[PDB]
Amino acid sequence: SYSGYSQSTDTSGYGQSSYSSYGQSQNTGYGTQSTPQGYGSTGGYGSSQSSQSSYGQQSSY
Amino acid sequence: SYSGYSQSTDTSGYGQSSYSSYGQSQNTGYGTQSTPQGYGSTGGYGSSQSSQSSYGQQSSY
Amino acid sequence: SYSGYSQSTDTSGYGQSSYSSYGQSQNTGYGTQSTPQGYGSTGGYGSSQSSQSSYGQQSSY
Amino acid sequence: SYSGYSQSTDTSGYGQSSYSSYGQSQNTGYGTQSTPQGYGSTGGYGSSQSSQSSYGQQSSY
Amino acid sequence: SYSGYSQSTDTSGYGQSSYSSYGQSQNTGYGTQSTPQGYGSTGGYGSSQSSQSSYGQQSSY
Amino acid sequence: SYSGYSQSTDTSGYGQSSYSSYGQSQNTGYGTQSTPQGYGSTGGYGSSQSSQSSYGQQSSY
Amino acid sequence: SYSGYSQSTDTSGYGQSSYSSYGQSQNTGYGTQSTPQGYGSTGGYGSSQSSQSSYGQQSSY
Amino acid sequence: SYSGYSQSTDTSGYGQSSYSSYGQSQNTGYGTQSTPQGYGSTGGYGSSQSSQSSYGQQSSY
Amino acid sequence: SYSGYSQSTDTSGYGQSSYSSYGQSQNTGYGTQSTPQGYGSTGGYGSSQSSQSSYGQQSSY
Repeated sequence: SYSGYSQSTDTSGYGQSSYSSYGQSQNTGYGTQSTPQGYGSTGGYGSSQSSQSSYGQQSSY
Repeated sequence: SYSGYSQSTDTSGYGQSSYSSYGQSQNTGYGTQSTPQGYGSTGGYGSSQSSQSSYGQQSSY
Repeated sequence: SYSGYSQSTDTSGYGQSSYSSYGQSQNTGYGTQSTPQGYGSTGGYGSSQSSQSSYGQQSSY
Repeated sequence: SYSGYSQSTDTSGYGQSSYSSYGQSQNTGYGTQSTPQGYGSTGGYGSSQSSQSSYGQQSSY
Repeated sequence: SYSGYSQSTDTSGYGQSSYSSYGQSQNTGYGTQSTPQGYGSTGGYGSSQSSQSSYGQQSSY
Repeated sequence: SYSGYSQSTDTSGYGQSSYSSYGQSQNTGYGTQSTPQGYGSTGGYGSSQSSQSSYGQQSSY
Repeated sequence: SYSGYSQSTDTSGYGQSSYSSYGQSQNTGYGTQSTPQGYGSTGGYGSSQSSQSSYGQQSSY
Repeated sequence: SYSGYSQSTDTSGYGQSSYSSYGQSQNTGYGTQSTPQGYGSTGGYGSSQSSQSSYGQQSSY
Repeated sequence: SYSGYSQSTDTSGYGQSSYSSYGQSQNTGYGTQSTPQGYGSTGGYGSSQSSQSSYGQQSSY
């Protein structure tokens, strides 16, 4: 809570990734994937009191 | 809560990613994926008290 | 909580990965994978009191 | 909690991996794999009191 | 809790691995594997009191 | 808890492995393997009081 | 707990192995193997009081 | 607990092995093997009081 | 507990073995073998009070 530097929180979506490809190459993201549901990536330091759920996630067929 | 630097929170959508491709190359994002539902990426540090849910997410067919 | 440096938390989505490929090469992300559901990647240091669940995750067929 | 450096926590998604491939080569991510469900990668140092579960994860058929 | 350096915790997803391949070579990630469920990779030093379970993980058929 | 250096804990996913291959060579990850379930890789030094289980893990058929 | 150096704990996934192969060679990971279930690789020095179990692990058929 | 150097504990996954192969050669990991279940590789010096079991491990058929 | 140097404990997975092969040669890991179950490789010096068992380990058919 006190003195925070380089604070970066990310559940999905290339949190911290660069130079995926260079020159001739096929750059394709994740593709098929289901991210959280409800409190995806709990950020905002201080207090996180919640409740959620998910049952039926599908990506690409 | 006190002294915050480089504070960046992102659940999905390339949180911190650059130089995905260079020159000849096919740059394709994630493609098929379902992000949170309700409190996606809890930011705004201070307090996060909520409740949600989701059951029936589909991406591309 | 006091004095924080290089603080980076990421459950999925290439937390900290660079130079995946260079020049001629096929850069393909994860592909088929299901990330958390509810409190995916618990960040925001301070307190995390929640409850969730998920039973029915599918990626690519 | 006091004096933190090089603090990086990641359950999946190449936590800390670079130079996966160079020049002619096929760069393919994990492929088929199911990440946590509920409290995937418990970060945000301070306190983590939760409960979750998951029974029915599938990746690629 | 006091004085922390080079603190990096990762359950799966190449925790700390670089130079997987160089030049002509086939770079393939794990492939088929199921990561934790519930409290995957317990990070955020301070206290981790939770409970979870999972019975039905499948990767690639 | 006091004075910590080179602290890196990883259950699976090449904890600390580099230079897997060089030049002409087939770089293939683990392949078929099931990681923990519940409290995979107990990190965050301080206290870890939990309970979990898993019976039905399969990787590649 | 006091004065810690070169502290690295890893149950599976090449804890500390480099230069697996060089030049012409087939680099293949473990292949078929099931890692712990519940408290895989008990890290986070301080206290580890838990209970778990697993009966039904399979890797590759 | 006091003054710790070169502290590295690993149950499986090449704890401390390098230069597995050089030049023309077939580098194959363990292959078929089942790692612990429950408290695989008890690390985090300080105290480890738990209980677990496993009866039904199979690797490759 | 006091003054520890070159402390490395590993039950399986080439604890401390290097230069397995050089140049033309077939580098094959253990192959078929079942590692502990429950408290595999009791590390974390300080105290280890647990109980476990396993009856039904198979590697490769």
